[PDB]
Amino acid sequence: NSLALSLTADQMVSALLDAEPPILYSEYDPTRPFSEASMMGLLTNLADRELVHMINWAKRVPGFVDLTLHDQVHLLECAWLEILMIGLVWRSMEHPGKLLFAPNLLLDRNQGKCVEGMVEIFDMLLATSSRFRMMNLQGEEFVCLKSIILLNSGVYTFLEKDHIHRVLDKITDTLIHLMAKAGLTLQQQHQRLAQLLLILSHIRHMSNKGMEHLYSMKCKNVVPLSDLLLEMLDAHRLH
Amino acid sequence: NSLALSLTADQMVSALLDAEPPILYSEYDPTRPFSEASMMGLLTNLADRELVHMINWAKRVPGFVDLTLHDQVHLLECAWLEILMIGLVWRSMEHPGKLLFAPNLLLDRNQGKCVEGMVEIFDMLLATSSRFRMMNLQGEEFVCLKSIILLNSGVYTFLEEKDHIHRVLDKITDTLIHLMAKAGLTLQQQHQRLAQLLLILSHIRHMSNKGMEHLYSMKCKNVVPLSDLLLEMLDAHR
Amino acid sequence: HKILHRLLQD
Amino acid sequence: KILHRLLQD
Ligand SMILES: CC/C=C\c1cc2c(cc1O)CC[C@@H]1[C@@H]2CC[C@]2(C)[C@@H](O)CC[C@@H]12
Ligand SMILES: CC/C=C\c1cc2c(cc1O)CC[C@@H]1[C@@H]2CC[C@]2(C)[C@@H](O)CC[C@@H]12
Repeated sequence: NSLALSLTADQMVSALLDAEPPILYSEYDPTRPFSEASMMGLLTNLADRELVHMINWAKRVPGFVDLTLHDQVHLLECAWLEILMIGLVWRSMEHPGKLLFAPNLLLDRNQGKCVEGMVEIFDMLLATSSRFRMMNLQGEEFVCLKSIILLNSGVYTFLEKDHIHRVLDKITDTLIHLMAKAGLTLQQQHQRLAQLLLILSHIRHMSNKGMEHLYSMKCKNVVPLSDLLLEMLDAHRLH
Repeated sequence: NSLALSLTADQMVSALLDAEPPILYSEYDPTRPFSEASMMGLLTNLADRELVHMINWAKRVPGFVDLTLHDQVHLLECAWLEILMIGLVWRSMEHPGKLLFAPNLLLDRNQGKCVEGMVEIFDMLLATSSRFRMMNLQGEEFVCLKSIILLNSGVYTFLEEKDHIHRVLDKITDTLIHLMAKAGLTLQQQHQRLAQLLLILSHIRHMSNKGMEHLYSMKCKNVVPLSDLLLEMLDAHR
Repeated sequence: HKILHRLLQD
Repeated sequence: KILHRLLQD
């Protein structure tokens, strides 16, 4: 059985809100000029530290610790960059034109031009942040989407875990419950649920592009990646 | 303005089902066994032919011809391989373990090892196909999903016609749930099932991203010649 | 002058 | 596998 399947909507939200990882700082030294290598180093340094908090957060996602360790590994290996990206976009929501990687690392798109191939991904991330802003995405909806990404992105490459689908279904119930409570009409509710879920497809897209870009930086020796990052990259296969 | 915003749920389905492209045939010669270059030639020959039918299908997707020609181009550049794959997956739903590229080209998981790097993609396609079968995906839902991929996949990489696109995407959501209400689903099951169908589009997008990279590797290594349309279609992604 | 462009005009 | 280790720590 699973203490996730009998949680109420309000207990689901509450559980996921308290699991939230902290905001981390960049080790940014504002006394040297940015280079391609130095910015990539800042970016992957922070990513590596967020990864550790993500692993801790995933285990607090209702239902996640029910799974096997091998399934947990697959899931995080599949979704990690997507999860980093959705948090960033959410952090950046009320900073139009900017990406808040950290409170001491707020970058506009022109600063993204420092790394080659970067600005394209920055633009997609910024447009997603803008989309979240026009939709007026709420924190509670955000924690649900972020959890959906964790459970769903790797689920089809389990080569049937209906327990994963049970939990994903409960998060669906949870999102609609939050929309009902927010005063949305029945049709607005399903309309919004689609709008939010359709954005997950753009986040997958951004994740794949970013993974090809990260692989590319590794293969050109622009930046040394932590063994954890090297392992996360490896779970995916690129050229 | 438009007329696509004032279709009923039943007329939306009806329009979409009527806009469906034909099922095309391979020129496969079942007497000559495969090579990496023959199967691949066969796959991209069919793809090229499917592509010209897809363009005439999109034009029949309510709300689509309202877009600028530039916007129609970008949406099809973004979405084409996704649309191809969702089609393939749907075709193959009732052939467990096989990909029905054409009535006369039904390929086993193992035949995908004919092409290098191909089998991991075959597997993803087959697993998607399994998901469809498990959910008992209906033809009416399929045509909705396909339209949603057309309009959704490039919308964020663009006069706020993003809003018109979003308005018609809303009409297709209503259509989807109307089909679910019609099938006797409770409200809770309608909203759960809608979420299930839409989360698979995330996986379809994943497969297209990977397929584009594979297609690009075969382009570079000149294992197969690709049509002009395919080349340009592939160039849009870099 | 894209082929797609022409096909959509046609 | 670092991930595997981090997940049981
Ligand atoms: C830097 C803020 C902390 C984590 C974090 C990092 C990133 C992101 C979000 C983060 O929270 C989003 C984009 C990531 C980027 C890391 C480097 C990538 C993968 C580039 O090679 C391509 C895309 C880049
Ligand atoms: C022969 C089937 C007809 C159309 C069709 C073709 C394809 C697909 C679907 C079709 O309907 C989906 C997979 C496609 C494949 C074309 C070649 C690709 C892009 C490989 O380089 C990687 C993935 C391959």
